[PDB]
Amino acid sequence: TVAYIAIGSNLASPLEQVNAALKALGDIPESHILTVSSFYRTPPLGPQDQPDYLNAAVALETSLAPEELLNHTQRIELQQGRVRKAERWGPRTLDLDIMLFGNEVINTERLTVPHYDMKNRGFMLWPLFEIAPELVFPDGEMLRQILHTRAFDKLNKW
Ligand SMILES: Nc1ncnc2c1ncn2[C@@H]1O[C@H](COP(=O)(O)OP(=O)(O)OP(=O)(O)O)[C@@H](O)[C@H]1O
Ligand SMILES: C[C@@]1(CCc2ccccc2)Nc2nc(N)[nH]c(=O)c2N=C1CO
Ligand SMILES: [Mg+2]
Ligand SMILES: [Mg+2]
Repeated sequence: TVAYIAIGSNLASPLEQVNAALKALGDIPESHILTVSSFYRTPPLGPQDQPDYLNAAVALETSLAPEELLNHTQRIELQQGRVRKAERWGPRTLDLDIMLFGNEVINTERLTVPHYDMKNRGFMLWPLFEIAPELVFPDGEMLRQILHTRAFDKLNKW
């Protein structure tokens, strides 16, 4: 299956965090990276009192089930010092989100796919568009159309 993963980091040298994450992602069993987007430097969306983010997107081919892939992405986050609390949108060393998993629609307590807010986030959609410009969501909406329609500002590079 082809899964699209979003990467975010705004603490403890984001470039080192993301290069380390790419290596660890390549190490997941039964999986291999297909493509990596450019690295973008984005102002925080949501709480503004935190450093700018390094955001990227990766296409991964995997034969793991969606929740098994999650187990590995959460292990990598933890390995790189991610400590979550119920208070959610603060700074973090590493954030690995599953944006899409094949054409699956998943709605469980652990996993909501497509990512519940990705159509509202330019820092997820632009990097994704760079690696999969003709992508179509499970609901039939085209990625290119969402970007053209919403007029999201373009992103700067890291
Ligand atoms: N598509 C998904 N990718 C990653 N985690 C997900 C996904 N859907 C649901 N989750 C759940 O989200 C929680 C982790 O969210 P996290 O702390 O990293 O939030 P965040 O990424 O900082 O904020 P947001 O989810 O709004 O983008 C975990 O309980 C995980 O099970
Ligand atoms: C912290 C938040 C909050 C996202 C959010 C936006 C609006 C309402 C709720 C949450 N902001 C982010 N900003 C950038 N540039 N990049 C991020 O990766 C990013 N991620 C977020 C949480 O996942
Ligand atoms: Mg996350
Ligand atoms: Mg996130």
